[PDB]
Amino acid sequence: VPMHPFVKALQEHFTAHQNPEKAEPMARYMKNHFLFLGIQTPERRQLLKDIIQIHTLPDQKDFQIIIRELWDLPEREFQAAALDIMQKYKKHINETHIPFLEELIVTKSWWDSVDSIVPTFLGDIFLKHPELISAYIPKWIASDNIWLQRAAILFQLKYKQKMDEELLFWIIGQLHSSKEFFIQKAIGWVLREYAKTNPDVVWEYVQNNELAPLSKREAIKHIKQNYGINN
DNA sequence: CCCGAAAGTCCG
DNA sequence: CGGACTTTCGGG
Repeated sequence: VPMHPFVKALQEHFTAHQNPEKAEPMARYMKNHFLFLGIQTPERRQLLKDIIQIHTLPDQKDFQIIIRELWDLPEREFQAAALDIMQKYKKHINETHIPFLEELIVTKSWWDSVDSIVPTFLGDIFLKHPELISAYIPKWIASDNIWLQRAAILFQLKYKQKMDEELLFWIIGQLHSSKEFFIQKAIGWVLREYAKTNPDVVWEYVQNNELAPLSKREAIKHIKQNYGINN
């Protein structure tokens, strides 16, 4: 069965505007894990907009199908476009889509896709259905997959006052010994971000609990100004 | 415009 | 390590 015509149209239109010269450093920026067409975000969004203006957005019944097909295409701009498109179907996404989102996190995985999926899409779902957190987070933490572990750390990134502190610190405690850069950095990020809401709690945490040096210094990047740096 | 963030390199 | 910088993107 052929590619969805929307996807085919997107693929034709992107490919006609490819830039091999830009593609090389863009691919190097992602450690050469992916082929790139060499289209940066402002143009990529306009090209998508063009295809929607002509073909209209596919019926929601094809939403997951479109995302999968784009996900399977080799160049990274198609996963970036897939995430743009998924945003346009946001009001159709609910708790039943968590396994679908899991699957996106663990395929073609890198910080660009996972960071675009987790604090927004998964974050919003677990905010509305916090009782579902325990059906997924422990599995993610225990998995061999560092991107699921990073998802467990970052899904609360934007929660601000809705942050479950006990949960956040429990998750960090489970992952604080990881030697993985993307885990240490995620821990640093989520603490740095939460410190913008509750600096005292983050400060007390990092001064009294083991963290990778990277995690700690990223966490207190800003709030160290408020407490000072002891001799 | 600005700032802060993911990364990234380069250097001691 | 960790700081200083390159850098694209999102969000005032």
